Amino acid sequence: ITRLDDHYHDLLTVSWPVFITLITGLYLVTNALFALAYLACGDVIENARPGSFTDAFFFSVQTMATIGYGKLIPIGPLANTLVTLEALCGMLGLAVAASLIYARFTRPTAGVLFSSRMVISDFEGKPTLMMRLANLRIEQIIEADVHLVLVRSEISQEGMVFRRFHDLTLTRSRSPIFSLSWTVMHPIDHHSPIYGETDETLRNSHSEFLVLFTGHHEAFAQNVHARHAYSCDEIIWGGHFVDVFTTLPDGRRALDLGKFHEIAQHHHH
Amino acid sequence: PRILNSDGSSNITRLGLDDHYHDLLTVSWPVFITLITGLYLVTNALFALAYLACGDVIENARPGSFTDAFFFSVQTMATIGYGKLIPIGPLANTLVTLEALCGMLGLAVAASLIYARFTRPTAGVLFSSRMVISDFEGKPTLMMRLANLRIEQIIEADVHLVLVRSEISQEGMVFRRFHDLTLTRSRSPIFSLSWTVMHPIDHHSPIYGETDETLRNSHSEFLVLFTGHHEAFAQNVHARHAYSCDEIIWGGHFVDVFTTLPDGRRALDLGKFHEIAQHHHH
Amino acid sequence: PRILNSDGSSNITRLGLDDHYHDLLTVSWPVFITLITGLYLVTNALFALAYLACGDVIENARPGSFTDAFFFSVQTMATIGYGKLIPIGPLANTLVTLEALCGMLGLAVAASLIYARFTRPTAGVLFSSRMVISDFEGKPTLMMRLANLRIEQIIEADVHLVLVRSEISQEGMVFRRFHDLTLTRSRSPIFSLSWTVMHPIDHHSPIYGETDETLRNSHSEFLVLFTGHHEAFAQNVHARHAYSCDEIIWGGHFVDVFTTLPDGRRALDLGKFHEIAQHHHH
Amino acid sequence: ITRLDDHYHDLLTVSWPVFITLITGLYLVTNALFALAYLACGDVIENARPGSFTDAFFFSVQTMATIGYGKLIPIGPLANTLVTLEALCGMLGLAVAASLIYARFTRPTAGVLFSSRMVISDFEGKPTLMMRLANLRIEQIIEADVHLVLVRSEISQEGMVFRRFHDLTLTRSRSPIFSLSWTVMHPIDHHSPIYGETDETLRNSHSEFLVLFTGHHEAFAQNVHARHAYSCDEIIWGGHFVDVFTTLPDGRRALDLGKFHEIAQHHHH
Ligand SMILES: [Ca+2]
Ligand SMILES: [Cl-]
Ligand SMILES: [Cl-]
Ligand SMILES: [Cl-]
Ligand SMILES: [Cl-]
Ligand SMILES: [Cl-]
Ligand SMILES: [Cl-]
Ligand SMILES: [K+]
Ligand SMILES: [K+]
Repeated sequence: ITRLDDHYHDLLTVSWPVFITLITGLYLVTNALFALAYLACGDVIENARPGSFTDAFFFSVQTMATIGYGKLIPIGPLANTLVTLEALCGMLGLAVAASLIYARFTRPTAGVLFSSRMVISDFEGKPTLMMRLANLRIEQIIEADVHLVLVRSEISQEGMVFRRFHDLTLTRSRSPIFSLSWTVMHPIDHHSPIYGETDETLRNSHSEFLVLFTGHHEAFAQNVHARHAYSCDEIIWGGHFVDVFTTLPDGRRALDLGKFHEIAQHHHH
Repeated sequence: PRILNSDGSSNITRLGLDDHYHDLLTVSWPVFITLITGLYLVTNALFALAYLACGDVIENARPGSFTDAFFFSVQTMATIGYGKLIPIGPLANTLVTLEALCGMLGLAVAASLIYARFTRPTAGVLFSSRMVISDFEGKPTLMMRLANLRIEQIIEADVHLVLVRSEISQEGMVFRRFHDLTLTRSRSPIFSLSWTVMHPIDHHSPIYGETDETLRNSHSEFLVLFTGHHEAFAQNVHARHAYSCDEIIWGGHFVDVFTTLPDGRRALDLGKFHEIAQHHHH
Repeated sequence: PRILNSDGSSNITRLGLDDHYHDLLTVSWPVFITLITGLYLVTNALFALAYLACGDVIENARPGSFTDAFFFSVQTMATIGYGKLIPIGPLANTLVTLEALCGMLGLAVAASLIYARFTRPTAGVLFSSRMVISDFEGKPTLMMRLANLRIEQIIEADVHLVLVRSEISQEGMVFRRFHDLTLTRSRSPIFSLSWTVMHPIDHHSPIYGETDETLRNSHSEFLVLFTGHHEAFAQNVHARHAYSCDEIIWGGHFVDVFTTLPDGRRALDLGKFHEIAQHHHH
Repeated sequence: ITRLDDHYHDLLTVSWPVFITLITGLYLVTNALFALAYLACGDVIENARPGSFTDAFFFSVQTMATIGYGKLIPIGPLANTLVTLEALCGMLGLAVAASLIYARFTRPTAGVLFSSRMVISDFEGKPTLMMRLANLRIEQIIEADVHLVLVRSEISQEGMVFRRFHDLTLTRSRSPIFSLSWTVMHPIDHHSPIYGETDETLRNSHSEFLVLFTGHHEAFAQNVHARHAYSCDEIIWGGHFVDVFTTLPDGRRALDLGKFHEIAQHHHH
């Protein structure tokens, strides 16, 4: 929604193919511009068909890349001035292009799967709100933290209606090494802000649930971040996640992420 | 009279080559580029002269010409090496060698600076020009607000609100001490619009019982640090601001920050962002 | 039988272009270089061929020669541009253009990978091959030790020791649960030699009352994460290790790790580092 | 002391002048080597005095830097092979040199002054162990943490004598913005491990005190780290630091770091 262009860094987020196309285009265009500049000055390039855009272009190219074959060369003090300018550009351009590439290499995704739903069901004798996460890569994430946050609408003494945030208590919230799957659980005890709440009351308060995940990925040697929001619709009351850890034919332990979004539910005549 | 300036920096006076580094880091792009270009012309000027102190060691060059020895240099340092101009003396060939190293060094350094500048984005966080004290949940509460000036979100954001005032110890020493103020909420999971940060003034507050007058006499200021992970830049940002006593409106309340556009949509009117309601007495 | 391998990685089987990236990051220097060289020869091979599909668009080149069109390419892509060999067709001149872009891209990428590899040093931390349980301050205490393998120090170091075992819930579900074990000390300000990490088995311990036998039956493993700031590299490092029940010596004690050299000096004998004393009964 | 070479990264720590000298030397030597290689093959460089080291060197130089004037050129398939090799080296060499420079730029010092001494003296009615720190740069350090840690020798029930670490409680240990001077204080209360200790007892236990400092420097946009150790000798019992904050002629507030290591002490006939 509205608040009251060069700084467009789509450059960092777009796909590689697209990124290479933009770099490539910006590189053709900049040579197009220099070629024109040279033509503006006349025939200041030796050995170039007069007035020819082609030869002026490839001349630019060999100047900017610094290939400098030496068949085409500049003659004006005008040409040598542009050459000097074009040399700086090729240098800054490389320097920038490498900047953008190195960066793009270091804003990696978390590779983290969130279950499509939450459940509320008994664990250790209390109703418990749960969801789960999976590491989609072989590399491990170390010092993983997760937060499960309720956002709902509440009323102050002064009568003002506002969105309140509650960081829900988790049986475990820091995993020091996260490699496979992690079931995140919030025991709904007397202290829980959802204690006594039902699907209907959660609807009324416009309740939502955010999960936020952080950790240091060994795959990138840099911290990663992932989050997901759940609406009330997406809580299965009485659901239990299906085990994703299973034993193989041999007796090898296996993780089967195909079961990951599956939830068992009791059905009554 | 101000110990911290609004932007959080110190107002005190400090008694007690490497400057142009942290300098290429902080100036604007136009200036950064200009300086770089400058350092590049100058460097070439120098070598050109170094070739002219050698006499005529550039074949195909007009003798004593700066122009020609300067375009030689450029062509050498950039490594374009067309071939018309070319070194003759072992003297010229040694300069070429050195000049080649400088351009290679020059590139690396310039690439460093460019990348570094790319990795220090501003937080783009707005601070309300004032704080207010007024009731929240039946308690007087010190508040200030923050807004995100970009469309991308800052996540895992937190804020610290700190009192700084002068106090007198039992030993009769006067000194400034920091108090971290407990907030009703000091974290924002997704900071995308506006955020009213709040310090209930309860029994535990260091400003419990305090008035405009008593804050003034202790030289009380309020310092705020904000930090978070900017998704726009995939990196951490931080922002700071400070307020003096003057900038607390006792009794005021921040105004609804939203507007209605002709079609019926809702927009954040950051024009209202610093607006404060007060009761006016008959 | 092992859920975690010694090096802390998972032993489970997983069901459910971009590989050669995280790959140039992890291989050894020799191999990294070889691959890079390879990708560089190959790339040049390709362009050379692309020039030969054009016929003879390289002046001064022996017709149909790969050798010559290959050294053309090299000279173009590296931007050496001597001038003997040179493009003739607009076809040749377009390839040159493209080839120039690749070398520039190729450099940037190769510089990225090199820098990235420079910024992922190993922690150089050694883990003792076993844990022991024995008395510290009159309490049975689970211990393991760590050593720094480099002369530079790791500062602001901390360690986490975690139990993983199988448990049965009230609802009769079996599941593996992590317990973070409280340590007598989980931080080391300057980690420079050796460090015995310790978990007193007190009333609060999840292994209070546990025996070799009961740990075995719950499939108990112990997982350790270490982290710190390596001064050698001015960056953060981390290290992990895991132990099974087998690797607890009940009753053992780590042995003094130091030695005496002929002159009388003292040296850390990392040869003793994994040694464990036990009482042997008559 | 002893434990039981290429990986020598002095490259990162040495002074710039020294660093540039090593880069420069490594660059001369590598060209020296290529020049020899070319000579090994005979006269495979056109336009080079036969057997001449000079011409073979500058040829190498123009190849490795990729200046390629084109007077000197290769002729063998041998020369063109070395050229191909030398091109790769210049590329890797630049790539490495830029790596080392960028890194060196990002391992900045904290610029933090530690007082040369500690004091123990009354603050708010308790004896208090103190020392102080100063930011030596105009830029601020944000989220500064300090730790004050006692290391002394102690005896276990089992009789074993070992170094114990105590992280001392500070009146303030996190400063959210650190710009000038910070007096770090540990109240010696009933809970302090130095409660009841004297200079003599601290000597006996071989007590030392570490200060460790961390924060994010705005000057570098990267975290910095500094530490200092104090022996017993360096505690002035009864000392009070001299105020470094002062008023100027005008009434401007000033910080005078010249007073920074000064401690007031009472003297008795
Ligand atoms: Ca070149
Ligand atoms: Cl709130
Ligand atoms: Cl902005
Ligand atoms: Cl909070
Ligand atoms: Cl190592
Ligand atoms: Cl600890
Ligand atoms: Cl200990
Ligand atoms: K040439
Ligand atoms: K050239």
